[PDB]
Amino acid sequence: KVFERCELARTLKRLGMDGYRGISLANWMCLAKWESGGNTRATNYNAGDRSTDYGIFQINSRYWCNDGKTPGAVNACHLSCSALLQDNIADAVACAKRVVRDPQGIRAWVAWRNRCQNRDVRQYVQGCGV
Repeated sequence: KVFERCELARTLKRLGMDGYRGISLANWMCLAKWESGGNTRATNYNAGDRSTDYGIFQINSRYWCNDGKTPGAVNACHLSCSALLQDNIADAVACAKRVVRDPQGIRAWVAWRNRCQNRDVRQYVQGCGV
């Protein structure tokens, strides 16, 4: 599924992402936008370390989900990476919350650092009623 902007904002808000561990909804929106364009079936293979990024937040298989083919990987979210490719983003959100409970918080994703940190992210939620 490829989310429309405000549709995603409300979806994430209902799933409890607004202010989760101090992270605003606009920050999550900026993350999804830059990670996959709001595409839940997006995947990115990393030939360098044999891992794959899955779903709307492009969560990596080395540490977060199990895909069975990533060498010496772990599964901190306790999900099959397949769960991160569903149209329903509930499991992906559950895993994104798990990611940010670690020390780095939202900084876990480098794309957030590159395109969202210290930027005007208000534009992502304006007019969405969130």
